[PDB]
Amino acid sequence: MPLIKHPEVKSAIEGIKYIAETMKSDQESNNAAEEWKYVAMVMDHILLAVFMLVCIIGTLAVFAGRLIELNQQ
Amino acid sequence: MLIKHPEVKSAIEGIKYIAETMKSDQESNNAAEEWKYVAMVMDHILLAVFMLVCIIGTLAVFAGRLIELNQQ
Amino acid sequence: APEIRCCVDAVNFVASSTRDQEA
Repeated sequence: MPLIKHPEVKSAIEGIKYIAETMKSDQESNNAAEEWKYVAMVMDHILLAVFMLVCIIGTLAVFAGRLIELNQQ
Repeated sequence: MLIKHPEVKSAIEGIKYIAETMKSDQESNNAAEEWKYVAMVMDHILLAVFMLVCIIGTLAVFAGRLIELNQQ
Repeated sequence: APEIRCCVDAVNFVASSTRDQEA
């Protein structure tokens, strides 16, 4: 992560400026949204690794002692 | 079912590009909507087909014995 | 003339935004 100033031309010019500033603010807000999205993706990756590790650890440690004891006796 | 500044020429080309972009989007949407129409037609046919089969199979399962019991 | 330059820059900006979204 010539001078043709007229009440309808000025509206068009001002509205074109408004359109540009509108998509400027939209781009800024969108980028601020992708920042949080990147954050959520990073926690997704970290917790994927953590949860697979805990799944392996729970599949092992619950059954480890009684399996090695049966291997020995 | 004569004002040849680069900025002005770039603005002209950008407006043209905007129009061609929206045209291409409309052209893609038309064929997407054609496929949607085909799927909608298939759903209208299959609704009637499935309700008909729902009635017909139930009747075929049960009437063969219910009519025999009515005759008995 | 400055008023024309400002709207020219605005039009260029809204063209570049569309090019960004198409990439």
